[PDB]
Amino acid sequence: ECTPGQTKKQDCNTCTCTPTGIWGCTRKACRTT
Amino acid sequence: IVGGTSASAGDFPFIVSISRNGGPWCGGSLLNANTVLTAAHCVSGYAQSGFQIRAGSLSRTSGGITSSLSSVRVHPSYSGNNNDLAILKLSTSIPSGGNIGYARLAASGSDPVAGSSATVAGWGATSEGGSSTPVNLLKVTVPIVSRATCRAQYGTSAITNQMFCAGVSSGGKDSCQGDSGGPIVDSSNTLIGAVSWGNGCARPNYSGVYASVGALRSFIDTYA
Repeated sequence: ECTPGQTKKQDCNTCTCTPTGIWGCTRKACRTT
Repeated sequence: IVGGTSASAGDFPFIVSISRNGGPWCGGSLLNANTVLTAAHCVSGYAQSGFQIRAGSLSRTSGGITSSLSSVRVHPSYSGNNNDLAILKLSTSIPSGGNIGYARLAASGSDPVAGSSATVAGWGATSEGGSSTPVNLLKVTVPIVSRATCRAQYGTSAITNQMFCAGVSSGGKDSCQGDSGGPIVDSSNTLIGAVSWGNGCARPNYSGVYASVGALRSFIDTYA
C-alpha cells in the first residue's frame, strides 16, 4: 500500500507506486550488501 | 526464477549472464557476435566498465565465453519503466557454434497473444525476496496475460504498448530479482521479451512485466 506516483529504492532496484497502490520494482540482482 | 526448474544445455543457446563489479546482476540475449540485448535499467546510469557477459554456459560463474563492453545504447525514449531495452556492443566477438547461437526476434509490431505460452530463464532468486542466487540456469513456462488484465492489476498508465505480461492467476511462476534483461521466448524459441519489472515475484494477480521485442523491434534492428 503506497500513494500512486511515489518512488523508492529496494537495494539497487527502483520501485514505482503504480495507480493501483502497489510497488512495481525492477528485477536486478543487487550485489554489494 | 520462481516455480521453475533447471534449464538444459542447449534450451537457450543465446542466453548470457551479465555480472556487475564481479557479482550477479542481469541476464541477456546474444543477437550476434558482438551484440547483447538486455534491459535498459540493467545498464542505464552505470559505468559500462563494470559489466562482464558470459555466453555458452548454464553457469553464471564458469564455462563458455566472456566479454566486457565496448559501448551501450539505451533506448532513446527509455522513460520510467517504458522502452526498457539497451543494446550492448561487446569487446570480444563471440562466434556462433557449439553451445552458443544467436536469438531470432519477434516480428516487428507483433504482440504476445493472451493465453499463449512463453518461457523465461535466468539466475535470479527462486522466491520473492529470497537470499538464493542459483549457479546453474533456471527456467519457467508461463502464460501471457492480456494487457487489459495487466492494466487492471497495475494501472492503465503503468502498462504501455511497449510492455507485455506473463504469469498465472493464482501465482507460483515468475521471473524475479536477478532475471532482469534475460530472455522470455515463445515455443519456437523466438525472443519476444526481456525481464523488466513487477509487484514482488509470482504473486497472485500480479503479473511479471516484460519489455516487448515486437513493440520495440525498430530500436533493436537499428543498433544491432
